[PDB]
This record gives sequence, C-alpha cells and structure tokens, in this order.
Amino acid sequence: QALLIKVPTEIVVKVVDDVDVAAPAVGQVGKFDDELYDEAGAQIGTSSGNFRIEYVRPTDGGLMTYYQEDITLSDGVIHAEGWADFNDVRTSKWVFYPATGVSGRYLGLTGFRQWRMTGVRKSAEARILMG
Amino acid sequence: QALLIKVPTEIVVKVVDDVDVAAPAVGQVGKFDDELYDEAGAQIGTSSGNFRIEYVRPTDGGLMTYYQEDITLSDGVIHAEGWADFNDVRTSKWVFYPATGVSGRYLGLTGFRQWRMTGVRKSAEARILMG
Repeated sequence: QALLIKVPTEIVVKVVDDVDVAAPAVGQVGKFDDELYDEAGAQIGTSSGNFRIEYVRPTDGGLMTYYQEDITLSDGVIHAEGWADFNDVRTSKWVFYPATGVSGRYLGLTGFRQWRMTGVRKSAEARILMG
Repeated sequence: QALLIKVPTEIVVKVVDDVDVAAPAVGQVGKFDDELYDEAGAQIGTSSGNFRIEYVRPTDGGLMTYYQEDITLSDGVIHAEGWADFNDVRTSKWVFYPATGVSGRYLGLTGFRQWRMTGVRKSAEARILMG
C-alpha cells in the first residue's frame, strides 16, 4: 500500500510571522493556515501549522527550521513535522519532513510531506507520499 | 503512481569505518556495502554508500551525519542522500533521507530511503517509498 497526493496549488490564506525573508534569523517564527487544491481547482484540504527557525547548520549556513502542521483532507488528517532549510524555502526549492496518518484513510500510514514555495506568504506546490 | 518496497532484512556485508558507536564523534566516517532481502530470504538488491558525522544539532544533541548511497535493485537504480541523526542510528530508531530514481523502473520517480539498524555493523530493516 503506497499513495501519492499531488497538490499543484496550495494557498497560504493566513500567516502571522516575524521572519525577515531577505535576512532570516534564528528565533523567528510563523503560524499559518493553508488551503490545498487539485489539478481542477477543487479544494481537497487545509493545513494549519507553525514553524520556528532554530539554528544555523555550521557546514553551509542552512537556516534550520522546525515545522509542525496538521493537514486535514476530505478523507482524513495527516500530522507532519520536522526540519527544513529556510534558505531552500525562500528560494523556491523543495523541502520535506515526515508525516504520520492520524485519521480516516491515513490511519496506520506513514510517509512524507513535501512542498515548495512558489509565492512568498501566498502560494506553494506540494506532494504527500504515504505507505 | 506511488510504490513502496519493503526490505525486512538488509545485511551489511562489508563496512570500513572509524565510528565509536558508544561515543560517536564529528569527523568519523564509514563506507558500506549491503544486500537487501525480501520476506522469503531472496535477494532483491544491493547498496553501496558512505557517511560522515558532520556536526551536532542543539535541540536534541543530534549527531548529524550525511549519507550517500546507490541502491541497485533487480529492475533499476535509486540514488539516496541526505541527513540522519546518528543517535537514532545507534539506538535502532528509523532514519530517512531523499531518494531519486536513476534508472529502469525508477527513472523519473523521487521519494525517500528509510532504514533502522537492528544489528550494529551488520543488520537493518528498510523501506523505499517513491512516486
């Protein structure tokens, strides 16, 4: 059993944050609510989550940020949390972290939440891959 | 299109390393060759790779290790590389990093390589999840 959910458009509907996107810093935080859409423009879910920039990776200056969210799809909830490099976030590169099925279709499944910013504080593309 | 390959037994056939598993340290490295087995004990692939313990993460003191390998299955090759916390490695917790299909059945697929050490320098279980 493997499943893939493609999310060609994910909209940031509300975000409260103190990130400076041009010069982000350790200790900056954000809280967000998104809406997830399929290839036809139908809404397939929402997400509500938060993040904190925690440390700078010493090898390359990556801005290591801990994300936590609950993704509510029409057929169940998936919790996702883990690490991303905020330099990848702000440069429209893919980021990822583990996801754990909480309810519905996803109970007992585990996998990965992936996304890439396409518009600052407004839009992304995403994939959820579970097994 | 999503696939899950379960590897209930993965055997480390050769490892050359200078890790002290009881007290691992930054700058310790390893090179490994593994064989991957199905539920019946039939061989389904091999991997060849290497790792280096690079830095320590502050939230949890994680011993942040960069892994790189190429996984050769009977029907194609998958490259995997990224970060793992060596304290998870040495305490038999699951670790993961991204995987990219290189050839065959896996060309154009991306996903995740996951494993958990069950015997120091000798055994693991694993999953490869792609889409």
